[PDB]
Amino acid sequence: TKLHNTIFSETRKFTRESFKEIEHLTARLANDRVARHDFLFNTSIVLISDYSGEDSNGNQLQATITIPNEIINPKEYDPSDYPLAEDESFFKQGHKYDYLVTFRAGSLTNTYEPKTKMYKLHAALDKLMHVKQRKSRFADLWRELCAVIASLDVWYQTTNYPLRTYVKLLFHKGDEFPFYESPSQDRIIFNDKSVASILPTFVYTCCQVGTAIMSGILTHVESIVAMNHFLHCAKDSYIDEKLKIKGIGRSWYQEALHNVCQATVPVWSQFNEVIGHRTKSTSEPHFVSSTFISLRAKRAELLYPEFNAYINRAIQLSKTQNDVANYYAACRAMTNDGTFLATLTELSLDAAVFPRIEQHLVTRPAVLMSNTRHESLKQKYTNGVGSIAQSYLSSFTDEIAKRVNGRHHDEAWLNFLTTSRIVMQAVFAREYRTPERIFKSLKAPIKLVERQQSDRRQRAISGLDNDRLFLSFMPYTIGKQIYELNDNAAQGKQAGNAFDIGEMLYWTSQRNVLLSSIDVAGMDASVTTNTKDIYNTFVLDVASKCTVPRFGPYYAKNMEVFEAGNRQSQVRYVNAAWQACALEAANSQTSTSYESEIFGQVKNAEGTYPSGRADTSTHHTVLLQGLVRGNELKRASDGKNSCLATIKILGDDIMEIFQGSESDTYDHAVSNASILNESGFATTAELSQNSIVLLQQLVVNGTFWGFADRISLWTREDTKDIGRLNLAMMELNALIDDLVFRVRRPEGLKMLGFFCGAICLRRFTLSVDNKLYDSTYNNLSKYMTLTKYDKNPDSDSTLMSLILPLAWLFMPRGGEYPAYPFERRDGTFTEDESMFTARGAYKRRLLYDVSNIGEMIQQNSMALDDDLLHEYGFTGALLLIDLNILDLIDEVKKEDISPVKVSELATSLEQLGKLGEREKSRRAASDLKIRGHALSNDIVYGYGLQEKIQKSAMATKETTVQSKRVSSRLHDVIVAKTRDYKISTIPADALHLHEFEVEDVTVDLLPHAKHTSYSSLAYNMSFGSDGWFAFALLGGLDRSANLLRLDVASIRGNYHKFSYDDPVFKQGYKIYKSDATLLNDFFTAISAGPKEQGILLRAFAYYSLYGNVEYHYVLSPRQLFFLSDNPVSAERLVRIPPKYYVSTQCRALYNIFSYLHILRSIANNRGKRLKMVLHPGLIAYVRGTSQGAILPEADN
Amino acid sequence: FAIDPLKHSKLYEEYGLYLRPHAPTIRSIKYASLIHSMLAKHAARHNGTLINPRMYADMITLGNTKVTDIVTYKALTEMSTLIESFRLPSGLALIIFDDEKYQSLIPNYINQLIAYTQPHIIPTWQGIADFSDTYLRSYFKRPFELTASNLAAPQKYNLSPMTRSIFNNTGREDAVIRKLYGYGEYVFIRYEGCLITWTGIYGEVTMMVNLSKRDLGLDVGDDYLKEYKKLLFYGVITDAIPSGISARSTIMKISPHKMMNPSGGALAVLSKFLEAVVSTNVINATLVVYAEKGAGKTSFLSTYAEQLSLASGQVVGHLSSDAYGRWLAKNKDVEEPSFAYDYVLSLDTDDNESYYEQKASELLISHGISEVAQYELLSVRKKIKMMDEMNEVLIAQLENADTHSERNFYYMVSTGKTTPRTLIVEGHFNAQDATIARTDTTVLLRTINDTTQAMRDRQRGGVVQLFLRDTYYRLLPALHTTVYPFEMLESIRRWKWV
Amino acid sequence: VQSRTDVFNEQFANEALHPMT
Amino acid sequence: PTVVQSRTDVFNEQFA
Ligand SMILES: Nc1nc2c(ncn2[C@@H]2O[C@H](COP(=O)(O)OP(=O)(O)OP(=O)(O)O)[C@@H](O)[C@H]2O)c(=O)[nH]1
Ligand SMILES: Nc1nc2c(ncn2[C@@H]2O[C@H](COP(=O)(O)OP(=O)(O)OP(=O)(O)O)[C@@H](O)[C@H]2O)c(=O)[nH]1
Repeated sequence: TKLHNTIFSETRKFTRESFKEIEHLTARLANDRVARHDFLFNTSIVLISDYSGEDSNGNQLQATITIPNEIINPKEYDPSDYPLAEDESFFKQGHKYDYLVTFRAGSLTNTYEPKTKMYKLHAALDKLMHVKQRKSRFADLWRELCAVIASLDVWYQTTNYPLRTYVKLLFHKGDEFPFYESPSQDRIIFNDKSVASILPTFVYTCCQVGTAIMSGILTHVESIVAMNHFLHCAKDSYIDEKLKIKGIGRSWYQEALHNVCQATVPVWSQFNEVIGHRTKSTSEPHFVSSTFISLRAKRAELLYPEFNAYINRAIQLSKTQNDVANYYAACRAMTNDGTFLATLTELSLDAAVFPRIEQHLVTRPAVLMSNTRHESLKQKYTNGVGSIAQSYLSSFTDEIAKRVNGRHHDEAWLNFLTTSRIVMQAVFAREYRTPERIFKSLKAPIKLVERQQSDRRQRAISGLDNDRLFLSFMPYTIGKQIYELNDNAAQGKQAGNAFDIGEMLYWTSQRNVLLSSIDVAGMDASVTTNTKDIYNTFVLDVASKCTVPRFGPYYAKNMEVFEAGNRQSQVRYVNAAWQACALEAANSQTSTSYESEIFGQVKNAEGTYPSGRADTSTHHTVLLQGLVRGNELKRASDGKNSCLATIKILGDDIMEIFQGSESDTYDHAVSNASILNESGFATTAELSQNSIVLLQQLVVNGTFWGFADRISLWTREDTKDIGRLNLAMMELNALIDDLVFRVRRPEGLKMLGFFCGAICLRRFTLSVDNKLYDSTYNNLSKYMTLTKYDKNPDSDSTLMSLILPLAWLFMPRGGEYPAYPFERRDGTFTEDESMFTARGAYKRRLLYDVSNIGEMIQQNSMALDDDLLHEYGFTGALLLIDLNILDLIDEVKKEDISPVKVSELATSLEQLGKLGEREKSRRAASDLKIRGHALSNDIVYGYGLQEKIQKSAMATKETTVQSKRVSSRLHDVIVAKTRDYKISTIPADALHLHEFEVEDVTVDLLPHAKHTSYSSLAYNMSFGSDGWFAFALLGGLDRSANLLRLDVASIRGNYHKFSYDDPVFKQGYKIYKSDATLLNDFFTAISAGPKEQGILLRAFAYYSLYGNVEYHYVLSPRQLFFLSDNPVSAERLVRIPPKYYVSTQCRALYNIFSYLHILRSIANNRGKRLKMVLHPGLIAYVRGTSQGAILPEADN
Repeated sequence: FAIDPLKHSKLYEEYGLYLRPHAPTIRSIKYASLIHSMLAKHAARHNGTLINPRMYADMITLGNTKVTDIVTYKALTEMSTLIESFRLPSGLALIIFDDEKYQSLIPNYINQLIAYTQPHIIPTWQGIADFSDTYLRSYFKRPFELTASNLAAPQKYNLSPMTRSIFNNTGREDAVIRKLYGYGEYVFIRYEGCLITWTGIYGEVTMMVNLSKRDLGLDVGDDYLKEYKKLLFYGVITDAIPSGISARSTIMKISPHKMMNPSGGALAVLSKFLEAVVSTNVINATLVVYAEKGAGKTSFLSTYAEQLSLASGQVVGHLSSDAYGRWLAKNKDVEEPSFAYDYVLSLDTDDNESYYEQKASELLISHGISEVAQYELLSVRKKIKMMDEMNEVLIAQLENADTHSERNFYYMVSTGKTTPRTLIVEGHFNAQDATIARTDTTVLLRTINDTTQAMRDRQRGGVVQLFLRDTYYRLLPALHTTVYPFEMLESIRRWKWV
Repeated sequence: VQSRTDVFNEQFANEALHPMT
Repeated sequence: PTVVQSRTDVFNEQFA
């Protein structure tokens, strides 16, 4: 004791003595809940009334800790906060509070008699504060608070910082915690009833603030201004004030960056490369400057006067453009605590899914032809937004009807019913050939599906129905055909690199550009019944040309028809497509129905249909490009010029880029604004010269401003938390990687992610049998430390807890995380690893590196050092991994790496599309199962989308305590492995022996090290930082490589690098080695493109001869964002002594050695060139195997 | 045929199709009745499904296939010998009527064969199949129309009871004709409905009614207003709208005719509202009905709430389409209006003046339109320019939620204490979907009227009525299910209560 | 005297195809 | 020298 006095705290290295100390102090916090109370709330802490220091840019700031009385002494629960209607059929129309209100946690009690109106209500509000407030990603909400504060102790080497006083002033009541969460009951259980009801969400808010200090956004002085705003924002309702302020508070950067005037920024080309830098003036146009007056008057009224005085400070004291970036990162973390927003779904139902009328009323088209029911068949607009929208979309009708004829729609629908056989044709013949089918789907209600999201209200999305989706299936099929005929929308696969934003880094660098970005997220309410009729005129004009003989239950037949100008019914030949599209438009019931435990069944108003599914994402995609591009044709008809360059319809955004004179670009950008008004949408574009705004990204002058408040480490939407360590530790590597370029100090995310896995993810519990219990504890204690529990006579098994050896976080096949320097026997330390280190099989080098390698090359020994690794606890950590006790991870869960994509329009269309491929790969897997070779479900192509459809549709409890049973079998394995155990080396580890000696020659930097030195490309890379200098050495990123992997990801759906351990290979080689004629049936089952069939069929011939030789590593695309993906980029940074060209012909392998060592050492790299030093046993291993066996992916 | 004519004949009796007595085409109706029996036995044998339907489709329809373990092919070989014994030179074409009630009665074992076959589709003109078709000519009798001039003994014309089936259009009771002129051998085709032809402003117009000709009290020469309310409930006009039907229309002709079938799409949405009326889970149950202005909806729906109250037993309220317009014309000034249901229902009488008719009357005089004759001379671009100026005064009420706003009015009436549980609300245009609420069922109601000829005739409102119709028409596509007045009465009859 | 054209439903249909410049 | 200082010095000399 204590953490801030530890040897690790001062040297930030792992010696033999300082690793055990930090391994002990985290074992005491992860276990005892007495030691955690005494860690956070300890009396030695001296409170801070007033504090002084520097803000994000270095200017000095003075703040004061002020906690309001209304949080400390809450009001008693007032039933008028959540009023009902007179008939008590729903919450009152106007009502202020959609979320918790701040009241004394004991003031809420239901004394009413059961099964009354008010009893059900107070049962739900009691369920609101006790249940909905529980969201935690890793461990108990208190263990997530220690991990944040424990890292701040170690980082700053003090216990005195302002964030720790809030923790003591708020959550310290008596000698126990005010509240705690019980996983059995899935609730928060209040000890002190006098505590405020909203504090359970301030445990998560102190975590997201404490994450912002370690992240390097906020300082300790800005931590006060941030936490005083949150405490201010909670009265009466905490989340209701954030949502009201959130826009006001973040929009000042436009004005602050106007006063900066000139700024020098990089210049990008089309091709994702930096071609130079440029000095531009950031002064905004007059029509932008006029909006700064209305915002000053608004920010003054609404904002907390201490936080408003911080914004007024960032507009003045900002000097260059980087200074504006550093304040906008802080002002964004002051308005957002990162938690997912939750209510009772019938409190938030009003303001979300309830339709609204805005601007102008849309009007009907003239009906040129109609059904005998007077249902419209073909129709046309007189003038208005309709005619503008059609003057564009009507040019695609005869191109689409060609493509809608080529499809087979009955076979298209079987592929939907099957992938989400002769059995299924009896179903389709019974269900869908009857006219009664149309009747069943009109009578069916529409359920209300909601999905939570951070810093925004709960969002209503539409799930997949069998009956309701069948009415709109035919318009969807016709509608999605435009995606191939246009550039106007991004449905493509997302790379995750800067390749994704690479097209808006080009236009922010261009000259004479006006940049419009509209937020369309709230549109689906603004759509009315008459607004959808702009899309129907597009579909009914395509369906009149399309001829499909049958789409059940519709036939092509001569139908009586009325026309305009003819007084009697005509007769036309009306095909089954334009019977099916005409009935979908004429019968429209939009309104969803949610069934509430309080009010029974609640039904929404008729207007608004949510945007979730692929079918109504095309409705919103086609309608917008129809209005915005069709307006461009209307201008040329008026004699006016058209300056619009491009349009991208993203999921929640519309991004227009105009280029021209300031007079033209404004007059055109205004008329596109009035045409979305005349169509009934109330929206305001953000017009900006040098900045363009989207979700989770901000691109300003060819740079990138990442939003780090949208990656929530400490909370989840699912609350699927279980005892699964492998899936959890993999989920943490996905988040930490996702913050690397959104954060100003990645060296702080490594210490914060270490105390998460040290405290939160540490302990693991298994259930031994009664007879084997004392035999297990005796064998494992030689390596792992354990805690025994009393034996219960009422059961046949006993629980016992296992706290992991701390080195398990760093081990290759277990959890794997960037290491701190360990200490060799020599006294020298291994290199401190960066966030750029490559996971996977590359992590086994840490064993040979601590061994060390430099002594192994000289002594010509391949023998690992068993004595040290046992002292740091690597042996017990590798033994734990060998036993396979921890929970397995599917290949399907791996398919979600959890980068958050830029456009969600492709997330929608991915659900219902590409059916013929997911069917053909379904035929293959079954027909192959019959032949005697069965494939695991995770490998088959369409199975990833099938599980997420069915599994989310179950309400069965997923909450079960995770306890693994040690039976006679596994206990038999424990005794074996734990006796003689010494770490197991494989022959392929000879590739892990190589060393780099630092030479005296400095290396030429790339010419774009200069262009990126003025205004930085991202928060983590600024001039001199670790992300900049690595970008100066290895220039990113390879365009023709990222185009190649997105052509492969366009079949399999996702890209994963080849490996001989990949379960796709393993089972593929079983077929190859036994029955070769089934490979064609195997390659369709997994839908490998013609390129991957070559990579496999070669590796089968290498794996037959040589076994498993490859040198494997994992670098995520989100991890390396601007940096290069191609190892050849390091060819110039290392010299190879010429005597290795004679013996070994593998040059491209020495580049992967050089590439991974340079990314790993960049924190320590001063710019000198290296020299490769190879082990004699490495050379002799490489020249007994062809290089193609080591690098099967690459083409030599 | 899809539905076996020999077993189900009462189904074909409706369309006017009676079976011949029992001849190379007559033996073919017995063969197809043996093929249906052989299928339904094989179908019910395995879970109600045919095991290899592509064989049955060709064996039956094309007749080109012969077949020769115990589950698989033992059923096909039983079918192969049955069809081989028929010795037909060609198969039997699978026949289906265009009718919607017909297609929904087809057995499931024929639906499995339809995907493999090219079914001959017989068009139905009024809903009665055309007797000029080939397959309806040989298998069924061919009707003969007796009229006033046509009527004589069966011996005059060539007629045999085994060929022609008499259709009595003469208006004299079938007992007379059968007994007096010697038709006692012939079988009369009986129609329970009526078909009328009215004179009209633009020409001749036809109307179908679900009332028998003795129930409906009308003959040739009788006026449109006589027996109006019977026609309003049960009538449908088969001519393109606008039809010329006005109050001075007279009957040119009457004939008995097949009763119409209520659309299964309307009875599906109407029975979605009757599941809310019954269910104890739902608190408030509202039905939103849209109609063109001048279609006679409040005359109908007021008597729909009577039939819905008597069958259910619950109390049913009715808000007329003008309930909000007339309420606001009073309470627009009062800063705390009374939303009590029985109060709104009092202002809802026809003698009150709506608010929108006051704002629209000022809008007309400002353009100088004092008379219906003047509004007819205006150009279309000129009318729509005036109507866009009503759309600006219509948004004012819907655009927000206030004490006087339209969203609030229907909110305080529907959520009141003393307001009935179930309501019926009438909207003018689709933009009120977000205002009059909150429902999973909303329909659009068509009647027998020319709504532009009704607002032209009434001498009270005059222009202001005709101008508001066209304004609302312009805002009201048919985007919701179309329901006729007799389909809402048939929807209650088919629903089973308690 | 009146025509099947003066009706609004119709005037509107035609307004739609010889739109009146 | 701190690493940043060395990095800055290296950068300046090449680009003088
Ligand atoms: N009496 C009392 N029990 C508590 C309190 N807070 C939590 N507990 C329960 O006491 C149990 C034992 O505490 P710990 O050994 O620290 O358990 P834990 O840290 O919650 O981790 P788990 O054992 O996995 O639940 C926990 O499972 C809690 O459910 C408290 O304030 N008072
Ligand atoms: N001249 C005149 N005709 C009326 C009057 N009241 C009803 N009618 C006629 O009766 C028909 C039915 O009127 P209503 O029952 O009020 O239904 P409506 O036509 O939709 O009228 P609203 O309910 O006001 O929309 C109309 O088409 C008129 O032709 C009236 O007071 N004066």
